[PDB]
Amino acid sequence: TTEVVMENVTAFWEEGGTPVLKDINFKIERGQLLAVAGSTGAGKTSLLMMIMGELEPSEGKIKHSGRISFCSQFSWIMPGTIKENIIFGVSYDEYRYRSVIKACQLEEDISKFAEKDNIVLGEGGITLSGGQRARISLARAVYKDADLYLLDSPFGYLDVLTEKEIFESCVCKLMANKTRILVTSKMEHLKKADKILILHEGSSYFYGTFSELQNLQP
Ligand SMILES: Cc1cn([C@H]2C[C@H](O)[C@@H](COP(=O)(O)OP(=O)(O)OP(=O)(O)O)O2)c(=O)[nH]c1=O
Ligand SMILES: [Mg+2]
Repeated sequence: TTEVVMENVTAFWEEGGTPVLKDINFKIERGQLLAVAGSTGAGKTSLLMMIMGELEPSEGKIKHSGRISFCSQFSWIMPGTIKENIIFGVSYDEYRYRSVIKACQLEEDISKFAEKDNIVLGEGGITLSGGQRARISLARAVYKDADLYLLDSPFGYLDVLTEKEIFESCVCKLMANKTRILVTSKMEHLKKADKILILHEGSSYFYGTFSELQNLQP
């Protein structure tokens, strides 16, 4: 019933360096949303890396099981069509694909190309905007079938309202039944999350709910 657990986790990127994560604690039940916030260098991406097994803890316990889909904070494209970039070697299903591109507002973009979903990216032709590349990268991660979705600041280059709309249509509605960790700073995302973890220089600045944090004000 619990999907991801960290208990008293401390970790280092360099032996004898300073810890990148210090005494971190959280729990996510199946289907819940954890928001992970904090300033640059706080350890948010490192926390995701530990879940993906690229960073081993020096102290503490970690629990998680199953396939992971990871959306990097650095959007990327490979040579191929926009459809191929989103499916990215996963089996194709029209309904699933269309649901994702609609939730990511990409249907609007794609409808304007004569080649539609067969427009070729990453081969010197179309030069995508930063917001387009971010929404394609998010769609790629969301299309993949996984037990756990790790979305590392996926709303790069998007204006406030577009970010809000895609957070609601993709992360909250399309992915409503999925276990999600979303690295984000935005107030509405923290308010909608089941739990919030705010990191500061590796430490747990706050862990709880948005309501609990409100109760602390005053
Ligand atoms: C991800 C990563 C971080 N680090 C170091 C860099 C930092 O000193 C520290 C924490 O880095 P990050 O985990 O990358 O911090 P962040 O993701 O919260 O920052 P941002 O909002 O800008 O994305 O770990 C490594 O040494 N190797 C790595 O692969
Ligand atoms: Mg990061």
